[PDB]
Amino acid sequence: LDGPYQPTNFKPPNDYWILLNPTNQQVVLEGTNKTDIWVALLLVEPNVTNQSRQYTLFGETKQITVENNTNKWKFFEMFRSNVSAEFQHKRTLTSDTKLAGFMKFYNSVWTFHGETPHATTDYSSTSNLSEVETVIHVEFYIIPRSQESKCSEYINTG
Repeated sequence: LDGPYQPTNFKPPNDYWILLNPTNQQVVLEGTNKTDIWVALLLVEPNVTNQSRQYTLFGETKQITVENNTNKWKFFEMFRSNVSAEFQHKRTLTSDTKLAGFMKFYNSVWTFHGETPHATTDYSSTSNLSEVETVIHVEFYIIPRSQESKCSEYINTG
């Protein structure tokens, strides 16, 4: 397993999973190509009553309503496709492992969503994948797409 790597700001290589390993960071990852994709993964701890929380995404202060009725951690995948748009809550990963994933592949950004141990991948399309850069606020590992079955096993079982 390649890593752990320290939090960083870099352009992740195509066709590799970034496996994200937070402790208590509220913003786990911010990725954008500054044109048609913004992705932020927010971490919401177990047993959080419906409330507004403040997050700094891409240098902008945002108020985002969160809730987590479960004993699992939730990664909220916040998305927009235009610099002037509000973020939408696109997907959730509900996790007992506290691991999330991010990959640039096939003109798309890929993430895991759903509830462990049945979390699966889905994508957001981009016209400029090569310019997607990520601020990663957590320890992480790198896994080639060839070994996605191992990435899925980590996401779902730790």
